[PDB]
Amino acid sequence: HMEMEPETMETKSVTDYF
Amino acid sequence: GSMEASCLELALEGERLCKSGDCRAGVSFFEAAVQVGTEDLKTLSAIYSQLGNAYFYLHDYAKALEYHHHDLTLARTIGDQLGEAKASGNLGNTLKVLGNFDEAIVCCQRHLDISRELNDKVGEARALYNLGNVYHAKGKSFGGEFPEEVRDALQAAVDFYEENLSLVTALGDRAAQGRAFGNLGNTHYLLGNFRDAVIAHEQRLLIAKEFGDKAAERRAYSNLGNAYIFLGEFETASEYYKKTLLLARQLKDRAVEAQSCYSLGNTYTLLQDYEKAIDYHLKHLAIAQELNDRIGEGRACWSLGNAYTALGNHDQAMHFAEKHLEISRE
Repeated sequence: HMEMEPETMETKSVTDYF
Repeated sequence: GSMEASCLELALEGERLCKSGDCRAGVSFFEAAVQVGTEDLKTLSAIYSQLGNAYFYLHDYAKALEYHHHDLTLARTIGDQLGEAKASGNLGNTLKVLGNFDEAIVCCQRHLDISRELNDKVGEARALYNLGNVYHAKGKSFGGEFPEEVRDALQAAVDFYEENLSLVTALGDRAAQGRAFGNLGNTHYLLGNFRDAVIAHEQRLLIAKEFGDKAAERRAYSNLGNAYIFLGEFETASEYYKKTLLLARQLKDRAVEAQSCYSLGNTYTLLQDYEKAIDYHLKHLAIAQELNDRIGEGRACWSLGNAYTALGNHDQAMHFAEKHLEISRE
């Protein structure tokens, strides 16, 4: 089998905007 | 000393633990923070999203879906479009892994469209990679002789990955390029564009070296070898699998090493060398059983019996099948 690269995921943090 | 303040504190510990690579602990802190609660829906949105990703990394995809769904909804409630774009990308990625490609595509497309509206080029690029991934999984999930809609899904994937590469080149994002080159090469492989696959995995290999990413390096060599097989250049293929075998031991990765040995045995056979083949199949089964690997254990035997049955040793061949039938029945 071909080996795939990983998925990214989008991240959020509570430290955003303060 | 409000409820708001403790929720934040718990969440910070959650984020800290997850970054340290302890997602199981981080999940509980994020769950504690949900338990405590807060009136700030922005904070709550960020907690759901981090729960979704934490569960995704733990392979609890059904939970990941639930939390990304809450985050998407809440992002719409508060009119946070950036947050909506992110949640939809997350949802689409989870849907892709679950094998729900139609809704996966819709969600990942919403991430792209909103990133464009917001002129967010970083997000646009990620969405394009995500979209290539979904169309690739979609085309690959079916079943050179492909239905038209399957070839079309794989060719859309190529287009998304190439569009991604063009943006991340502009952004100077090398890790993003490594990811796209790898999956593009795999997509070309499935399409039977074997020369293009080599080119893509060569670029992926170069970036793996840049980062010192020995595992990515190992994937690349392995993908390169696979592609040379289907080009007929069996000699060059064995040379790439030899590179992976070397790397498998450096990493101390037992299973990967099993894979490397298995492949080389198969290549020599196409080269009509049966001794080398045998020595590698031997190592594979030895490492296989060593990993509680039943499927692998048997595979080596049918291989070995075919190889002895080619050597002229009609007894050790006729032997080999016997231990195979045993694992078969087991």
